Amino acid sequence: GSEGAATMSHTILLVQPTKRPEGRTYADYESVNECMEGVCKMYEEHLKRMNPNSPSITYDISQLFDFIDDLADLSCLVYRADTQTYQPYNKDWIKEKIYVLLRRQAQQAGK
Repeated sequence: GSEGAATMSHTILLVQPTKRPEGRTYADYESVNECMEGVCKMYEEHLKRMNPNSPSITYDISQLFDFIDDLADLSCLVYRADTQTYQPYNKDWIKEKIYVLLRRQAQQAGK
């Protein structure tokens, strides 16, 4: 039961390895971190196969981005209630959030 309150934004996650339309797909999330999550996953899943025992996986956060480059171009849409609009960012912006997404994901503070 119980029901408080909490508002979030609508982020969009897409992936573009090549130029062809067949391969690129978009997703939807609530938080920015989550959005990025879909990205990191890309690697994780790709790691799983490589690391079976890997219960939680583990690798260089930079080595993960080594796969983001291979792609054609990674982008993300951030919704700013400010003007209720979506700003098309670059992969770098994602390569940054993701990293930070792993920062908090760990501990950081834990409020």
